[PDB]
Amino acid sequence: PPVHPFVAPLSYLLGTWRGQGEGEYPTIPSWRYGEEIRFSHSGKPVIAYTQKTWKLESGAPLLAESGYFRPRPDGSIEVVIACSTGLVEVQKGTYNVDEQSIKLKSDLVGNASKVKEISREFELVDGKLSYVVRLSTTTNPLQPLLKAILDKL
Amino acid sequence: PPVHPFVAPLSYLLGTWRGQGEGEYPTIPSWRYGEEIRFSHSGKPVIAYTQKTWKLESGAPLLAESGYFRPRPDGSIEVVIACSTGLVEVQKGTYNVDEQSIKLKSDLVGNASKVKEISREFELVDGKLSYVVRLSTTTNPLQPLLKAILDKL
Repeated sequence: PPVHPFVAPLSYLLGTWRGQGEGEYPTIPSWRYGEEIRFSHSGKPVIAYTQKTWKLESGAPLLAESGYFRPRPDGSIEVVIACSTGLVEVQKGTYNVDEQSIKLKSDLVGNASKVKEISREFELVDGKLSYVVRLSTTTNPLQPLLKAILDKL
Repeated sequence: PPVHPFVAPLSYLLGTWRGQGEGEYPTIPSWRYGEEIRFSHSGKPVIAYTQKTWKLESGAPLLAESGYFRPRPDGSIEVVIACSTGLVEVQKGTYNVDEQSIKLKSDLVGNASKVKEISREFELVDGKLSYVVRLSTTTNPLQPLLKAILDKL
């Protein structure tokens, strides 16, 4: 199907991406992971998102998440994500065509009592997809949790 | 990877399913759809769920959803789902090994102001996957919305 007009400004996402990331948080010693993301569509004003992570040495699976990105022509966007850990997120924010960036903050995090907010920010940098995930908890204000850079396949 | 012990009681789900369903609700004239569901895993105590629907005549895409099922050996289960419409669900309930059934009700429905609760109930019937989705809204109590039967491929 053709790309819906509302998806076309984010057409640079469409495809599969692979790279690696790092996590760290005040309670949690640093760790690294491999990551794959696929963005796809079926002609609707929605981009399907699917993601998985693995251990770098072995390729052993770690976690997975999936959901849907819903951009609108005013530059607004909402994103819904379900995670293999048992959390859900409703993310809302904006995308910027000139910067090839997407900036999201949670309206809601479901099923995760200690986690309060999650933000997710993407940027295309020299054709690579970079992001930062930030997380707050009851006692820790919003701050970096995950960062990754992925090459387009 | 081997099937995790917590997933093994639900191993009958694993695979791809295709069939058809029907929707109806007091505000909403009946409609029909084709449906495909895949359940998969990667050796963790989680089953990945992915679903799509289409128009019966043409195969034109309708909607999609995806998420994760997390069964536990006490018979409890939680399910998280993100939908292409922009909703999320946290579903909790039980599974019954003798009946090959799964009964879920939402703890949370996110990003959908009029929708209050969703329940989802699955049953294996003569090797086919059947479900019923029920929905409440502010003014309509919980009642059937969707029902479908799918054959295992």
